[PDB]
Amino acid sequence: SVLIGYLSDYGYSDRLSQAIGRGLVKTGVAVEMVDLRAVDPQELIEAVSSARGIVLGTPPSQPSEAVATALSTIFAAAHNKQAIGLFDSYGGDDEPIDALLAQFRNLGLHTAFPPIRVKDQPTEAIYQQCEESGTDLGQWLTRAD
Repeated sequence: SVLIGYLSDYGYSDRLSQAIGRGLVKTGVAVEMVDLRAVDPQELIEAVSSARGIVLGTPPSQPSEAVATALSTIFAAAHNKQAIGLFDSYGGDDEPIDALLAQFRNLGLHTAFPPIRVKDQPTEAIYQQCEESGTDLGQWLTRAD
């Protein structure tokens, strides 16, 4: 399955993450959504290790205690047999896509789709790209089985 993690009400995370999620479920992949601001670390761990793919919205530079712990827990559990889909949440002071991408590739992950770079208010175009990215990731998984 694919785990989609993001911050509730941070930038356009809910909306971009939902658009990617919509693309993903249409292909028949089971999507597991998690709110980094409040999810339980213990389950997050199991959720990540069994995930065939991980989709993460960019988290702000100075993340809080819960989300830094959540973030660290994903990195700690992510491994080399899975894909990473990154999308810019367009929040306030958030971590650059490139930085996260480096971390994941070093753990041995490949990209689930091209990073979704949003540098302005997400338009319908951007949401279509999120949906298409979810669809593509889904079909890539539906075929690798």
